[PDB]
Amino acid sequence: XTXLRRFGDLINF
Amino acid sequence: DSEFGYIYRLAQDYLQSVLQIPQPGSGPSKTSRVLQNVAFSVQKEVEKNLKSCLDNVNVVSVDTARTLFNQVMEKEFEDGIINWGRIVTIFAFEGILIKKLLRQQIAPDVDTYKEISYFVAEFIMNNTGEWIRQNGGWENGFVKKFE
Ligand SMILES: [Cl-]
Repeated sequence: XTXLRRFGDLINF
Repeated sequence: DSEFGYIYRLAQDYLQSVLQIPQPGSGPSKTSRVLQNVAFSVQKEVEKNLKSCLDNVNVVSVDTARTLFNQVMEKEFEDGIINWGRIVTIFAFEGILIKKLLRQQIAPDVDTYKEISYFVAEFIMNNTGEWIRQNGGWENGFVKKFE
């Protein structure tokens, strides 16, 4: 879930 | 044309794109196409980042698939933060679950992807539905930021 969370924030850029 | 029905259609459409089930002639809606491209931009990288973790989970049933989904989703959002990028990862994760279920489930029902998309849509609308309403919705917030 940590992976997916930062994959998500990454794309929120 | 309800709120849950639209999220269910998006969740089910994406699993058809992951499993590569052919749809009517022209593909799904433009919104499902923007969602599919962004989530494909993610899915193969997440799998190749979690191969040790995913190779050790048993996704052998629908309830078993739901248990793992709920567990990962509750910890990903345990900081109280929601954005369109995190929502994309919700679709990207259901695509990995359905591919692990396809490989591990014995004697599945027909169109099991409809069962997985159902509880995936329940999580999205119950826990991010009010947020989606308050940030432009699907046709004004999501599409307009990734297209
Ligand atoms: Cl987790």
